[PDB]
Amino acid sequence: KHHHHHHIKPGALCVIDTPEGKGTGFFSGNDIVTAAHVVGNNTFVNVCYEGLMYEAKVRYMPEKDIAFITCPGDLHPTARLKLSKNPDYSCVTVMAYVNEDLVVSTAAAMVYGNTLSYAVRTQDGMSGAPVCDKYCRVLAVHQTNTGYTGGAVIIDPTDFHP
Amino acid sequence: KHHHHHHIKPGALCVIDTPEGKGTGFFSGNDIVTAAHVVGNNTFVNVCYEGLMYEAKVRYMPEKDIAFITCPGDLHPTARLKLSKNPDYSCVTVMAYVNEDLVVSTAAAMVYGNTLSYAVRTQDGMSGAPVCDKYCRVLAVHQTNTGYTGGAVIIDPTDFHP
Amino acid sequence: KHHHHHHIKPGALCVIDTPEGKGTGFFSGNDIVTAAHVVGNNTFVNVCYEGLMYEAKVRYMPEKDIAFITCPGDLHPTARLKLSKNPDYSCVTVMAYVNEDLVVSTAAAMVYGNTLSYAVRTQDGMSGAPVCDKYCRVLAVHQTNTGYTGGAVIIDPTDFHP
Amino acid sequence: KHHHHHHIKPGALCVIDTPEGKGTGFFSGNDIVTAAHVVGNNTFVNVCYEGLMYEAKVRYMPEKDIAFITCPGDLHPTARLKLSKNPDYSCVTVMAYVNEDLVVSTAAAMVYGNTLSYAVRTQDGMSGAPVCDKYCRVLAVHQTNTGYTGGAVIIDPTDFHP
Amino acid sequence: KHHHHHHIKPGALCVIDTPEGKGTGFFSGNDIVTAAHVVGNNTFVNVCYEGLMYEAKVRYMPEKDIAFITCPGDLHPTARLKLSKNPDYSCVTVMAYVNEDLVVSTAAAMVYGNTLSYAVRTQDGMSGAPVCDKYCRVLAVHQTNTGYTGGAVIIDPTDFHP
Amino acid sequence: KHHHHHHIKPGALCVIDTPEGKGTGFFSGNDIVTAAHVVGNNTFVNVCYEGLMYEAKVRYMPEKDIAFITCPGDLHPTARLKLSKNPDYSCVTVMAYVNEDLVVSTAAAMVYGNTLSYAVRTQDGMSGAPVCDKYCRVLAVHQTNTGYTGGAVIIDPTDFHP
Ligand SMILES: [Cl-]
Ligand SMILES: [Cl-]
Ligand SMILES: [Cl-]
Ligand SMILES: [Cl-]
Ligand SMILES: [Cl-]
Ligand SMILES: [Cl-]
Ligand SMILES: [Cl-]
Ligand SMILES: [Cl-]
Ligand SMILES: [Cl-]
Ligand SMILES: [Cl-]
Ligand SMILES: [Cl-]
Ligand SMILES: [Cl-]
Ligand SMILES: [Cl-]
Ligand SMILES: [Cl-]
Ligand SMILES: [Cl-]
Ligand SMILES: [Cl-]
Ligand SMILES: [Cl-]
Ligand SMILES: [Cl-]
Ligand SMILES: [Cl-]
Ligand SMILES: [Cl-]
Ligand SMILES: [Cl-]
Ligand SMILES: [Cl-]
Ligand SMILES: [Cl-]
Ligand SMILES: [Cl-]
Ligand SMILES: [Cl-]
Ligand SMILES: [Cl-]
Ligand SMILES: [Cl-]
Ligand SMILES: [Cl-]
Repeated sequence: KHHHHHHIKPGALCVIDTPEGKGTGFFSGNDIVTAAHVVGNNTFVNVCYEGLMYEAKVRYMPEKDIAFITCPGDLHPTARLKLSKNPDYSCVTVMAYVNEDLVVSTAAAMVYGNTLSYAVRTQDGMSGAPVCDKYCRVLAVHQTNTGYTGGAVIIDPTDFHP
Repeated sequence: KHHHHHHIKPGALCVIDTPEGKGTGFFSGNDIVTAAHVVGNNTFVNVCYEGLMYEAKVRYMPEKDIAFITCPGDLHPTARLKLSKNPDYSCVTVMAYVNEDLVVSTAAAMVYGNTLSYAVRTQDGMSGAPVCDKYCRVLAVHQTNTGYTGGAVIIDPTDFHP
Repeated sequence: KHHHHHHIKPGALCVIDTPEGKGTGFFSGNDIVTAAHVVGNNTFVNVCYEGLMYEAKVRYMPEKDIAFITCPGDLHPTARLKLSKNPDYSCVTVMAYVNEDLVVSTAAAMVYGNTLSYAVRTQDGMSGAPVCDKYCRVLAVHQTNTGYTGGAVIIDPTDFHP
Repeated sequence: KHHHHHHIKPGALCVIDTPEGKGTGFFSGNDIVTAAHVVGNNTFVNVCYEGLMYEAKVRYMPEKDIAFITCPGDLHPTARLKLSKNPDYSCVTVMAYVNEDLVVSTAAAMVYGNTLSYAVRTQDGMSGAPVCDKYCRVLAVHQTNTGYTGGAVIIDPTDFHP
Repeated sequence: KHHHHHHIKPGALCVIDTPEGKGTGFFSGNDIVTAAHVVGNNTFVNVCYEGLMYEAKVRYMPEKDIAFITCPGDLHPTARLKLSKNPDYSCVTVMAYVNEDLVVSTAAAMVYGNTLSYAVRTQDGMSGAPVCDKYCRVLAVHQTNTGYTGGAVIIDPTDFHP
Repeated sequence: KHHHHHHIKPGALCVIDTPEGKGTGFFSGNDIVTAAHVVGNNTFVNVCYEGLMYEAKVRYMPEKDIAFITCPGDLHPTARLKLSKNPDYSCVTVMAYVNEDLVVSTAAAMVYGNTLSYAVRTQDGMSGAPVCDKYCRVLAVHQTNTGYTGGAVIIDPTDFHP
């Protein structure tokens, strides 16, 4: 019994940089999406993609611990993540930049209310990482870890706009 | 600075099952390639792909610690890996099945003769895993680890046949 | 004049197996679609794809003689069929499994009410086969033949749910 | 057990027209390939593709019952067939124009020296039709049928030039 | 700074012919789109694509200076253009036929209301040419030139039907 | 009699920057190819791609007026150009950066020994631009324009190495 997942798109990832620290971001629609705490109170953030840094404006901060950043007009990503129409939360693919490295792993996952729990392969920083279904559609945004157990908040289309 | 690698193909992976345990294999040409110790003394091995188990026969065991298995005629993989023409060994993407999970990570790497060394994300079983360049072409086959340092044997087209 | 049709996807086909016999099914959305009489009054059916058998649960049986089956979670089809936006019923592509063989043919067609009619090269059972337009989008689900004339029930996005 | 074949390219087919009759041709490289008897002693043939007729010139008639026609400069086919690297002759996909209609079917096959034999769905002529492996690569050129048994001549890359 | 634009699709272009002259058309959905004045009062126009001429019937003439022609059933284009969801008008890619030849150029554009202004690379007939965003989605339909300054009418999904 | 060309890849273009001025470059294999005079006597040139400038080293200067630059290890282009196997010099596609803009055009071409002549759409510098066949494979490297007449030197696989 193995997790044979599909449409894994590491090119949909970027690195978010702020004075306070760094996180993982991901392209979806016209947005860059990340964890709220990566952005904090900042109105603008630095975005790193394929070795070039951009300045980007924070668009929307809902009540959920997610942040929406307007993708810079000159940043043309090779891949973007779509949301799931028929979400199966039973297994996931997690993609992240951890320090200098890409880290991708599959895991089985469990739901608690608005939250998802799953195993991760590093204890280092994964904040903002997209948690995708077996078909590569984003289900959730990685928030935190306790040891090798990860936790994410579920995202849905209604989160994008007030 | 981050390792933003390309043409990462987890669909080119399979699991090799023997009475001694399990390893990772990968599709290349008409073969399934793995580490010699994954095959052991089993002329016939089990191959698991997309949830279906196949019996497959070892084709060739060169001097290098690598094994070539004939891909079953009814096994139609969605992806295969090609070897590099102009190999850059400075950085790598390693893709493996670790227990039930896909684990993919990038790393800086170093060459010591026929051996490639690189940081790994698990101490667990990565035997047979393809070690690819930044463009997703196979450079080497993962053999062993000492802690979080992995070691692989470099592969070239002349290794495929006697 | 020849029917030069496009986007023909045999990977979107599977075989449905019941105690009463076999038929063709096709992947569309998160469903496997077939003719109602292939399923009958069975609540569960067997689905065969790329050499693996799965048990699958019948989801929905509308007034039309079409059956919707929930695609098993572990079955990841390489292709799915989409419905036509602006249907041209003047000609078709029919794809089916007949015993061990894939069979694809084009034909002139005529629509009348909810039935689509077209010549079939063979009198073999094609129950549940997708009947596609010239661009590979599904127009109808093949029902029966009399004897060299096929009959299919036209399919609509509203047919998927009550 | 079913023949679940891949990379089936009906857009790689055309129709060859002569005073003596019509046949199937297929694009490979810069050529259109057909059976030697579809061309006969003609130096120029008519080629029909996507509704447009072209005049084309016969390039090469080797000893094998196969004919090579230079593809007209203004005919830009949407698909071409490649030859097999590691040819499996045990099963096939046959693609043909039969009158106005595309006909595609799979079958088990067997080699007899230079000849490949296989079941055909129709007793209608399919002269010049490509006989492909399970991966859509061309193995042979259909020559004749006797009842429901088709016969083809195996093709080499060496057959393309003297 | 350079305009590095994407998804440029010349196969989505055709040439429209009337007794009064010629213009550029483009495929979108089931239609061919062009400038209203290319069509004029004609109910049928001639369409040229990949070397074959077709007769095509004008479908709908909205208040905007845009013409919608029903794509001939036997005309199967290799590419079609989609409209943008969140249109960025700041830079464009213009694709047209000028006499026998394809001409593609980028420009910065100004929005204004229902009209779009940009630099063009020729003073010749570009009437009906698609004006695309940096991602190859149609924003507008080219109308006229005053020197090397082009003007276009913005296209909207609601323009397709009354 | 329009030119309907294919596989146009503007993503395979870059800009070469030197103290003496600028040119167009194109990705092929592991190289960036341009006109010899773009590079001149420089050992290192600057390369601009998707908004990021890199330093690159000149690999090889053959007797032909063509220059080979090693692609920077951190520059990962989205497209590369291949050479043609059966070169048709009758017509071409020329792709270039002209100041800030991308310019793409087709034209009939004229052969004089190892050189090619064709119409171009600008009088501004295009030095180093790829001259492609109707299928988007590179035939020649653009050298200079005199007025709206472009001149290029034909390239073959042996030019890449001494
Ligand atoms: Cl498995
Ligand atoms: Cl899975
Ligand atoms: Cl950063
Ligand atoms: Cl699951
Ligand atoms: Cl970075
Ligand atoms: Cl990198
Ligand atoms: Cl297993
Ligand atoms: Cl590196
Ligand atoms: Cl025809
Ligand atoms: Cl047709
Ligand atoms: Cl398919
Ligand atoms: Cl079955
Ligand atoms: Cl029709
Ligand atoms: Cl089966
Ligand atoms: Cl098979
Ligand atoms: Cl095709
Ligand atoms: Cl014909
Ligand atoms: Cl077989
Ligand atoms: Cl630039
Ligand atoms: Cl841009
Ligand atoms: Cl195109
Ligand atoms: Cl014309
Ligand atoms: Cl812009
Ligand atoms: Cl034309
Ligand atoms: Cl042409
Ligand atoms: Cl491109
Ligand atoms: Cl620059
Ligand atoms: Cl030409």
